[PDB]
Amino acid sequence: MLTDPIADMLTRIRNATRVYKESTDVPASRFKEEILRILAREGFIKGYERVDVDGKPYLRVYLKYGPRRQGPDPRPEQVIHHIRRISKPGRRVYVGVKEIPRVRRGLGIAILSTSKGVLTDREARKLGVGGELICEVW
Amino acid sequence: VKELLEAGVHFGHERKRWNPKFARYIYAERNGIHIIDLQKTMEELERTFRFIEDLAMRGGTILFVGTKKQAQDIVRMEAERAGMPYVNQRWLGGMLTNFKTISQRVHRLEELEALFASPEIEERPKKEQVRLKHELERLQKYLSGFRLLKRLPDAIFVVDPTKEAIAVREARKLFIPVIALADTDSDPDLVDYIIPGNDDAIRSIQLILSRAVDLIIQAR
Amino acid sequence: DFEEKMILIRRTARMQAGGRRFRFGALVVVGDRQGRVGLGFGKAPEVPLAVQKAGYYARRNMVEVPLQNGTIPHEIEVEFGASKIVLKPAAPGTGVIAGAVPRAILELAGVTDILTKELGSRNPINIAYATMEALRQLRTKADVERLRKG
RNA sequence: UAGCGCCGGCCAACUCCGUGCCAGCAGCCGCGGUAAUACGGAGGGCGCGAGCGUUACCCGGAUUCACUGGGCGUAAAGGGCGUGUAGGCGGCCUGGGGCGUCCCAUGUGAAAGACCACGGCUCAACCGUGGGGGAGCGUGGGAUACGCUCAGGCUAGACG
RNA sequence: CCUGGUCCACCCGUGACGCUGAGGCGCGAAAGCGUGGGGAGCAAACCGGAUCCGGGUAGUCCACGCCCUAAACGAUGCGCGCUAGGUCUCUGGGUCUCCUGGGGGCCGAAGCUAACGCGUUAAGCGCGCCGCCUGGGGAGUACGGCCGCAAGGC
RNA sequence: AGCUGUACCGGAAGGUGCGGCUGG
Repeated sequence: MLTDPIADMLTRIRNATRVYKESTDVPASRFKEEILRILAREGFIKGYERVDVDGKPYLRVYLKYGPRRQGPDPRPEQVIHHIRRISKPGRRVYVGVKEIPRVRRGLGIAILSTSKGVLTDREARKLGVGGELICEVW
Repeated sequence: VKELLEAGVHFGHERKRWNPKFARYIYAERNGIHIIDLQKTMEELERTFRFIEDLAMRGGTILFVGTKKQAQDIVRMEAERAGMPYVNQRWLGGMLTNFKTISQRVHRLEELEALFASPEIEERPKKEQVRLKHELERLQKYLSGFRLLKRLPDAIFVVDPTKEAIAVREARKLFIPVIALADTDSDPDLVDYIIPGNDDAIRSIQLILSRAVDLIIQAR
Repeated sequence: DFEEKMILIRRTARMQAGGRRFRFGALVVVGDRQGRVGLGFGKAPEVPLAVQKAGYYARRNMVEVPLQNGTIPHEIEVEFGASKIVLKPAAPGTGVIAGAVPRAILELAGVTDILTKELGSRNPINIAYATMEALRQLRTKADVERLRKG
């Protein structure tokens, strides 16, 4: 069965990017909505919209790619080069304010589910709180 | 539209052959055949034609690549009615990545052509003359039209991107923009400026190439 | 304008009709110490021919490194076959910390301060290719901003 | 007062004479049967220096027990299969609790050792003064995003 | 005759009742053993010939108990989600030349692999749980323990 | 053809019976 919905979304997005689809569909959840909102704010994806697939609520994610390239293999550069799940069921990862990771010298972002909702590494450090390290994106 | 419809441009190949990557250009399916969306064809044609017009105005060089059985004569006639070179017999592997080597053959053909029109041919007895005749005939058949290229071209025009995949690869490797008259069984991603049309149906190729060459001539 | 040094010379053999035929392979890195590097592999019957061919090849397979304060913008790990390379930025006044192959590649690129590591198979050819691939996959702040925001 | 090791590759530093699978060297590869920069001596040269080498033990290189940071078609590695106990993990929509989790304040975390600053032995080792940092735990007060639990609803898993 | 699993259509009911599984329990080709029957053909060991052929006991068969191994292999643990297609074939359903499920193969996008190759039946991208590896030989050997009448197995 | 579990060799640089696999 489906054990980790968040990992499911991460893999879905990765698989969508790797084949250059304009949009993808995912089962609906509030926490997933929050994650996608964070991603959209940081300009990783073109944006999300709540839709309905044959009765069931879904979210359609519109993806963003780079410009068409030259030479052999003209496939554009990805905007999401690498997305990884940190805290998984069976081994949860919790970090304090002092242990918040820096991803790619600030070129990347990390998602923290803290007491004050879902934040990036920057804003989590700003508000001076720690939480659960959901995933890293760069 | 109204000029493309009668030429059978919008008639593709069967369901058996269609390349998935081309699906974005399919209008609908009827009678076990695929249909290309006329509208999309129209704006793609507009874009590519604008590019070709600009390149012609700047004084660029375009190479014509059509080898398919029915397209040989069309390519020949359409190319001759312009300064642009062409390849219409068979794409020798390495006309671009190995341009120098083929230029050696161009030089050889030039030297032979000069020799046969010289009053020094009274040497080299009849049999050697016949051998040289055979050599000259072969080089003329294969290397005609290509002789115009003093250097690397500025763009490439291909009738079928799949049949002439080697030429596409070479052009991609040497940063040469590609113009293709693709169909249902082609890869859109490998062509910078694509015309979704037909590769069979002499009428379609005639129309497209005639329009292209007229645009070339007009912009000079 | 471009200065040259050798990664490695090797001699390979092939059987024939009662005998051995030897061909020489050269791995050559070229650079300008300004943020541009090239790598080539040349195979020839003779050593000078191999060196010439390798340099000739390297002169086109060209890479621009986005240098800043003579160090890499960000850390990167790259897998090529069974080889792994790890590169990390360093503060000014650290020095090139690398093996023969990575040091040779990075010095010609103008890199002055970096921490490197080799993992898995340590075959020179694959390490060199991995290093080049890692160099090709480097971005700066400006590039990321342009792609994201636009 | 100037000694000790090494000079084939790893690894910095080459030439003569003696012996001819003998005497020997050897950390690995290996060197020695007429050329041997690899044995012994000499000349010369590298490295360190009142020290220089050898042996024994620990960590590293070893991502070679892989939490960071490995794997199991053919290199070592999927149990001969099923049912299932303990255990491990687990759909979405609102609430209550605040155990895990995060934050703030405070107590402790002795002295010496580690770090930083200054200072006393002619300098340094050595020592002194001062300032912090510190994993963890106790007490008091906050938050509910995620895990947990207690209530209610749903049909996309499962079952009929 | 009795009985297990499974698939499709209707979308009618329950409202998370699910996945995996150390031990345990059961099944487990062939060969082999015990208590009884049976024995046409074939055939270990064995009896003869020229140095493969002719015979021939156990065994192969049945009932009830043991034994528990293997190139027990797809040399690929189980469950769920995502990621282009083409072709052949088995079996269902529809508005029937096509559309939609569930199996068995072949070519191949992206991707993975050291390579061979795999590729919606993944050896790809992931999550959950169990089993196993730490250079070759010695060696699946020695001692100990458990199982079995024994060979032997773990 | 090779390999393999098992069961036997008083004409054993291996042989045969019952299977199984292609790593022919």
